[PDB]
Amino acid sequence: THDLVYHSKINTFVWDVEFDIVLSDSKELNKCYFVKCFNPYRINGKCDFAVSSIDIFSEGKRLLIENEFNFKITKAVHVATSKDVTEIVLHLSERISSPFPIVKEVVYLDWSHPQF
Amino acid sequence: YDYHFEVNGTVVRHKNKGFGYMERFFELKESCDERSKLSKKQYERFNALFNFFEKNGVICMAKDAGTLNTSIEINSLAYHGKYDVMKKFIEEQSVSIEDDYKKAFFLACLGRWEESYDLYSNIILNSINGCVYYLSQINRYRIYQSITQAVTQFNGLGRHYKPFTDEFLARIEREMTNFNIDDLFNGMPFEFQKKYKILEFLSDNQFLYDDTVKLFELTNKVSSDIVVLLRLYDNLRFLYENCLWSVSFHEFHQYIRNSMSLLIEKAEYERTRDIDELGFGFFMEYYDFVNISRHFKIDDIKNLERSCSIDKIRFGEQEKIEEYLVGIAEEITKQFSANGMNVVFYTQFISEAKAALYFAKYVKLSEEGLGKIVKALLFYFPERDLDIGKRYVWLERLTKCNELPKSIISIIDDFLVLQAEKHIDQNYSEVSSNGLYSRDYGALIKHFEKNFISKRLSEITLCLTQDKQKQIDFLFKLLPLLSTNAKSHLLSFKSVENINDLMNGIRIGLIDEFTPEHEELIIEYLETRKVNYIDYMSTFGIWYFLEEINNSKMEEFIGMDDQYDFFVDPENFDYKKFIPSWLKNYNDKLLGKIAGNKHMKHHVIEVLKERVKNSNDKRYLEILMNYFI
Amino acid sequence: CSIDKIRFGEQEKIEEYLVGIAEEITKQFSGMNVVFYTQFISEAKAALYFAKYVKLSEEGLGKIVKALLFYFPERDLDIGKRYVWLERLTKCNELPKSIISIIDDFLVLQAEKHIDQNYSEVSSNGLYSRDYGALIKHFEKNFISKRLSEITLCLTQDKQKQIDFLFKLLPLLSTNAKSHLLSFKSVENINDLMNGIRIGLIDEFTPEHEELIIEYLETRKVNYIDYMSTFGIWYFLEEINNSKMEEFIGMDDQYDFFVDPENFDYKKFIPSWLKNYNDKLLGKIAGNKHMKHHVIEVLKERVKNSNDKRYLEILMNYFI
Repeated sequence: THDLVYHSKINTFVWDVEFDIVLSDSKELNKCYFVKCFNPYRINGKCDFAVSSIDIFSEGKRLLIENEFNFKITKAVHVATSKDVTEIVLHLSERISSPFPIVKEVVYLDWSHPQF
Repeated sequence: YDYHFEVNGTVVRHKNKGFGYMERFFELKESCDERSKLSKKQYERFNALFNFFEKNGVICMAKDAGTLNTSIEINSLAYHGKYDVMKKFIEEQSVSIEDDYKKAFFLACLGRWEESYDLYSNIILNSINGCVYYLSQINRYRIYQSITQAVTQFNGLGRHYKPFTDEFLARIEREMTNFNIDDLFNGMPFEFQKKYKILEFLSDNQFLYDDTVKLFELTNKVSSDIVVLLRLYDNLRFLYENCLWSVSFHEFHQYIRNSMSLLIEKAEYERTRDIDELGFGFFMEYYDFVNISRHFKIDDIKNLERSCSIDKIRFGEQEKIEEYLVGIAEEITKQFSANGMNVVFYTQFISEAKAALYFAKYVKLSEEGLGKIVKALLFYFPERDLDIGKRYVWLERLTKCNELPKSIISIIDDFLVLQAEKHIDQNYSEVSSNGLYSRDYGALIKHFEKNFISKRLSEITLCLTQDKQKQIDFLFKLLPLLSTNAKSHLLSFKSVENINDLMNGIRIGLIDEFTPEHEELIIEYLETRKVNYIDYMSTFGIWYFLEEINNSKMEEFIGMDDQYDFFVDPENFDYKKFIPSWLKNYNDKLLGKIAGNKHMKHHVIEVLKERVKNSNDKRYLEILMNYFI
Repeated sequence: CSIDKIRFGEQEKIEEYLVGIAEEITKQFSGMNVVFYTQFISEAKAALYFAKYVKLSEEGLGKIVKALLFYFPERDLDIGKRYVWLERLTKCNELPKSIISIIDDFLVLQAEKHIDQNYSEVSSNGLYSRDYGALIKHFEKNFISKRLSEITLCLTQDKQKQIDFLFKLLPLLSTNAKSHLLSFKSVENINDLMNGIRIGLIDEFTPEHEELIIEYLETRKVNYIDYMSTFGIWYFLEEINNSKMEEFIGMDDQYDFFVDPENFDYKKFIPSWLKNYNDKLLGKIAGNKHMKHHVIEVLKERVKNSNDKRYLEILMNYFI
């Protein structure tokens, strides 16, 4: 946990790890991660409430979430050091109490906005 | 060291105990009567001296200094990015060996490093004052270093490119084997080492250590700024007008970065100190814009933007900056619309083009120049450097000083139709590093027009069938741009049967108004969750609080999700269950609506105050300060 | 930054370094090396300034305080700056009896200097020996200075400077000393008014005091065609109810801000003013409801654009 970074603008953790997870439909995914984009100035519609948009990437290609994405992490693996970090992932997820506590990378779209 | 020559052009007696020849020269210059006293040879020598001193910006002594005008003016095609003119100059036949030195520099600046090395070798052959010979040796060593580093980087890096043939690499490795740049100056004729001592620093590994250490004066908190800026201009003019390739090296780029960043930070510090004391400085011009574009990375510009208020920095010579940006756009088009891609040139040029188009946010651009820049950015900027999201960010930055005209809206519409055409293929998927996709361009168009209907996308939609699914779920995110007929045709390809389809429709913008059947579906899901009690709950609560739902039969499910109970009825919520991190997930609209509720406002104000006092969190502080939630 | 919340280790070594600096200060200004002094005085000044965050023993604090008060040159550290340093030295060390005695010696020396009519204290930041006496009285309430009382009992009308200087230090004097001083000295000038309202001689402004304030305001008006902010503040806490104050707006911005908050032009407001006001004044400004939102905007701008954390403290504590 030496490259683990806590981003506090949106209370998440940037960690270079992959997740093997199972949803509520028994579907299995391997070597998947998440990328969060903090967009406070995004041009929202009437029904958008989140300040961040999250994209799930498995095997280097993103997923189109058509079903409910309620999922449980079965095995989290740190890429740099192949040591299993699943227990730390669940600990942080229980502590953080935010959607997708651990994220591969956080993109900040505030400073590059014309309204910044 | 007989005199100091200051960056403003004033001379000061420093260390000569003999005659004041500089003062006498200036006295001769000011008044013509004593000029006739000189001999004819002395008269023409004085004329040459006067031309040299006025060309180098040396006016008079400090004691006689008056209204001193210090305007930077670099006579270099390489500095101004006149790539077409540089190519024309290289195409021409070089009359002199000094034209060959300029040609070799221009070849280096255009990425043609093999030709530049060959020309420098030829100049070294034909050059034995011997000042071009020494400069050619310096620049050939520099270009050999550049070639070596580029070969290393290309071996390290998205497609394997071989710009330099291995025979050329071996030839220059053998030619420059055991070549000592340090021994170069000492091996020159003893007259050269006397007349051209000032050139010896060009053989050093580092030559900007002094200028960098004097940058600490900009970090003092107790003019230095003018001295630093004029010193930077002096270095730039010397390295570019004299066609020295070390101007492209990381040391010089880092020096320019450090000096400009510290100057802007210092100006910001003076502005804030004055505001603190006076209760209500750096004025950027064409040369500063070009320096930042050429030498700053995007991360460096982002550090500048977060550290200081660049919007409080007014920009001058905006017609010159617009010409620079239009030239950058034209070169982007030439490099990528055609097959003119030079990989060596591309590596150095793409960073400057990116930085220039990023910094163009602060520049007012004419409609035609904005059209050129926007078209080049949207269509001819390579996707390996600027993906769909990054290119959208760059484009949207251009609306800060130029509210979207009709021509730019048409260009973005052309881009959207091209993206839709790319979605004929089922395999094609947009790759974005920012999470921003083609939907964001249409969102921007509708933001700046509110009534724009794109005819070509409507035509594409009306031609759509059920087979090419990719086009339907692409154009669904672009629904506001379509016409009524196109909207009706598209809406037939999706169903809202179950609650998951409803969530998909809201997320992709399929439906923006909640019908009673959607409310019934939401209630069905809520009843199922309540029954199975012994992710969408917060979303439904937020929708009810945002007046997106007026069903009023939701209070049955209070007590399962804390956020849902908080949003459905703020008055009856117990705020020991409130999690402050919730406020970090809401956007501007939701936070503002929470602030204006007249309920739960004081509870969340106390929560934000506790978070600010306990943790000194900048996000919580700015949330509490902006919306006063 | 909050350097007071940063822990300081090896405090015995730091204290020994500070005591060595104090020893060298005493040595140089009791055989002065002018070349050494130029480089050494900056380091000694910064060390005694940064010593606020270091806990010092009674003996080491005594050495440092004595060197600072007596042997630190006035050319670098004026009496106000010296008071600032000494008061900063009380953050981690509540004033012991020995330090109180050292400051009393300093005050007695100041009076002995003031026996001459020509001598006058120079202070860039406006703090004088009366502030040393107030600092002494802050930590122990029932402190009577025997030596200054002795000088007071010997006072005559001829030594007017001594009379006024000891009037500024009235709380330190004994009952007989203050009785003799008040027999010799009476409040009849505006500076006398401020000194009396500071030391505690007067609690409520008599009509004569308000008449003196009005007279000074007529003088300021006729000269116009820094006691201004004090008068504006005094009228703002409703302690001055003469109600003629409003005839005198336009000289300086702080008076206008305090007397007529609705009519003040807040583009001419200075944020640093908020750093000078005390707890009660800041609370009154917050509750005035006439300038509250304007100074909220000023405080928010200062929080956004300045690194001074005092503005955030003010905004959070009082919501001014």
